[PDB]
Amino acid sequence: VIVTRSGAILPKPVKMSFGLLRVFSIVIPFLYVGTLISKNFAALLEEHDIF
Amino acid sequence: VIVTRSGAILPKPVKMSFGLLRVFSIVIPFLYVGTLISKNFAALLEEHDIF
Amino acid sequence: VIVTRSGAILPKPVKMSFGLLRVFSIVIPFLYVGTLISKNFAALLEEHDIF
Amino acid sequence: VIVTRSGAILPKPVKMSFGLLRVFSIVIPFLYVGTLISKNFAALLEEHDIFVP
Amino acid sequence: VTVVYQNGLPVISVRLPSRRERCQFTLKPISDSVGVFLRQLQEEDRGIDRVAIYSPDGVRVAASTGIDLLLLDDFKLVINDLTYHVRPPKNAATLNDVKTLVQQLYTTLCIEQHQLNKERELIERLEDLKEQLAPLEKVRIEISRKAEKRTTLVLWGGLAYMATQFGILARLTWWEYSWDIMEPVTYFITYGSAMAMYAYFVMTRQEYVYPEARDRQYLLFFHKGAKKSRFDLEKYNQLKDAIAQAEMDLKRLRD
Amino acid sequence: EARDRQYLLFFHKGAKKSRFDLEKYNQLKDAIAQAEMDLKRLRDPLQVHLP
Amino acid sequence: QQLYTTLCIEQHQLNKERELIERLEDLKEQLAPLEKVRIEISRKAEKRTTLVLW
Amino acid sequence: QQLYTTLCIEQHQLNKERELIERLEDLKEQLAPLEKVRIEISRKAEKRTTLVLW
Amino acid sequence: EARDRQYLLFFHKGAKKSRFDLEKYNQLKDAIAQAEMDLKRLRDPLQVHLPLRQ
Amino acid sequence: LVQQLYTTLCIEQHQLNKERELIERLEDLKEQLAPLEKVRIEISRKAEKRTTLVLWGGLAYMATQFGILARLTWWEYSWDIMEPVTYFITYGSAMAMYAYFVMTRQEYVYPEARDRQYLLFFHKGAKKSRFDLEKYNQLKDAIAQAEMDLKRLRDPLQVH
Repeated sequence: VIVTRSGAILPKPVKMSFGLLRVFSIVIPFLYVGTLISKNFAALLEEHDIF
Repeated sequence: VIVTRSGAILPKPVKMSFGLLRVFSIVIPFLYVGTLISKNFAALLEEHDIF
Repeated sequence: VIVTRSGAILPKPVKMSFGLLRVFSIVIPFLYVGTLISKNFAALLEEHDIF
Repeated sequence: VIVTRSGAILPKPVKMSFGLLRVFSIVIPFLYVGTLISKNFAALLEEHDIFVP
Repeated sequence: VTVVYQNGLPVISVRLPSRRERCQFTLKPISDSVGVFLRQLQEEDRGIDRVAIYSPDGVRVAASTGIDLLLLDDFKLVINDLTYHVRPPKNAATLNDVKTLVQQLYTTLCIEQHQLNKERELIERLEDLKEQLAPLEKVRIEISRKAEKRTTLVLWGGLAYMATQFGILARLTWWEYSWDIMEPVTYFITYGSAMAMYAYFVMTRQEYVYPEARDRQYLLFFHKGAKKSRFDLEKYNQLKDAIAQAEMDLKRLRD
Repeated sequence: EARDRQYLLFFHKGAKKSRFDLEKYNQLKDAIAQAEMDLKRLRDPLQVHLP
Repeated sequence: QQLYTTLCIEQHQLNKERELIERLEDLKEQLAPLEKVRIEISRKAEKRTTLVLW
Repeated sequence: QQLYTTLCIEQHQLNKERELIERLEDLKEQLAPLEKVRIEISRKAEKRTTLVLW
Repeated sequence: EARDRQYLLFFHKGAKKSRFDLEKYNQLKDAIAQAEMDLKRLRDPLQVHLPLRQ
Repeated sequence: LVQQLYTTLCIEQHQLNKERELIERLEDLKEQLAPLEKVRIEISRKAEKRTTLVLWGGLAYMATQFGILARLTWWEYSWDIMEPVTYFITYGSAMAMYAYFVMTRQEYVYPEARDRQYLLFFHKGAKKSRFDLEKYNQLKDAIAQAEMDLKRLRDPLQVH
């Protein structure tokens, strides 16, 4: 769908500002909190459990 | 897709009545029988079969 | 999408006549080919050359 | 959507100049870099201490 | 020489005397005329002696006739000596056209009142069908529900399956068996679906997508459900066309 | 799609909250794109309605 | 032709059209209040759906 | 009005018809230079974007 | 789809770099089709003498 | 006057004659179509057999590739021997299922693939029979449009 029916060229697609950065600000600081709440969980499960 | 071509706003999309429970109370009791069907099966195999 | 925009109910869509038994009769034999060609290839593989 | 609504037949679709024997010779070179930059990189962790096997 | 108005504009590549220059001549259909066209011609070379255009009868065409009117027919373009017979590729008011006009008048006298009759007739034909349809619609409501339930209790019966599998592969992976002797047979499952899912597409030519594959089973559950109960379907929807066909017209008659 | 079916559910909820009648705006917006279309249909540069 | 100008039709046609404009300009007025409160929500209720999206 | 609308239209059409058929032509002609400098941008951006697709 | 959105970016970044106008090109290309479609409307009252659709 | 003008000019006779001409011209368009119709509607059948085969032929592959990796995995090798292949085959598919998008330029989806195939088995599969598709599509446009005028004419609201 490059060009509309009239043959006109569609407008510039709207990229998001700081795209790669606006997303790293939430995946990166959450990979780590997704990291620790596992480690802190293993040491919460280290006790009487199934290993 | 969210607004009609005339510019109007689409109607309130439907949510079934407490359907979250309707599915939640239909996965578990059949998640639980999947256990049971296997257990009795996991015993039938020692009557005439593997491991 | 069960109804036309007019209100007519769509015609009874086509169920391929015994197509259920068509696939049921092609997924079996070509599988048995894949069956017999599985063993009898690696056999003719490990004998003449490497495992 | 083989035919248009009028009843005519849609035109012939356009393949790209024997593309099969063109793509098939762009994957393999960039596939051979795979079996190259893998072996090379694996041995590159031997001389260092990050990964022993 | 040549003539091509297929790209939207006539182009006339012509061979000039004492020249291999088969030079192109693009030119608008109406906004240009043989005058400035020939001006455009005689300026770029010296084929000047006869910058002329003879109608097939040798009649020299006007110096300002319409380009389109020229190429509307054969003629004999000519240069200082030689001619290029061109066969180009393919409005007066008449008594026949005037009758149409008298009609458009007459219909403009009648349509004033004729609509008020059609409207006060359409409503009734609409109204007559509405009552003609009400009993049909009543049963249609129920059989659809008899199909609605029959299918909306397949979706759960489709879901609870996905539980009783995820419930039968827990016990066979953690409680009883390994995960090294299970991982295979739980891969063929994923490859059983991703092939049976496909084989369904061969069976109906309707790609397996949850919305569609629900309805394509809803209809089957309706017709089979309706065809059994002897409730007509053709005549019902037949009315549903007219009761909409008769509707759109009255909507179209808000003038 | 699934974003939108959520989006509207945020809308009609919030529309109820800020209390402003949605159907009115919905209704009113219809006539605009209809009355206007009627005008664009009246200034039709092929018919003769406005000299 | 006489009937067309004996009673200034094109004066009435242009009136009819002008009556249409004001009606459009009557609704487009009533929209301006409802627009803001909807531009507000359709921002707020959108500011949530971009959060949950994240 | 609707009556006179008939007498004037059939002439008004042809007048309008043989008018559009040139301003269309006028535009389409005015386009011919402007599209080439465009049709290269495509065959440039296309080549630049049929690269990444590989 | 994702190809075309990428194409568009390469296009505008290619055009805006080449300084070639686009805001007129499409507007031109609009004026053609809009005018062109009207020719298709006049086909009914002229060649067929059937009332004009709108 | 116009009413006197109406009757005195046999207008209704002309009005009928107007439509009567059109409906006749439609029949002509129908007549030119009937000969070249059957050759296409056959070529469709032939180009349909060849494309309802690929569908089946496509399935047989996805039913023997499972048949191969069945015996290899379970009782000719170990699952831990076959597995690092049967991930590649998966990724092998999701590579071709992208290669197809590079060649064709439309996303590989079973219907649209079957469409483009039956289409391609037609054009190639028709030129060999040489039935001049260019006549068909062009003519089918007119007969559609030409007919659509008759409806536009016989409209029950417009007095004709």
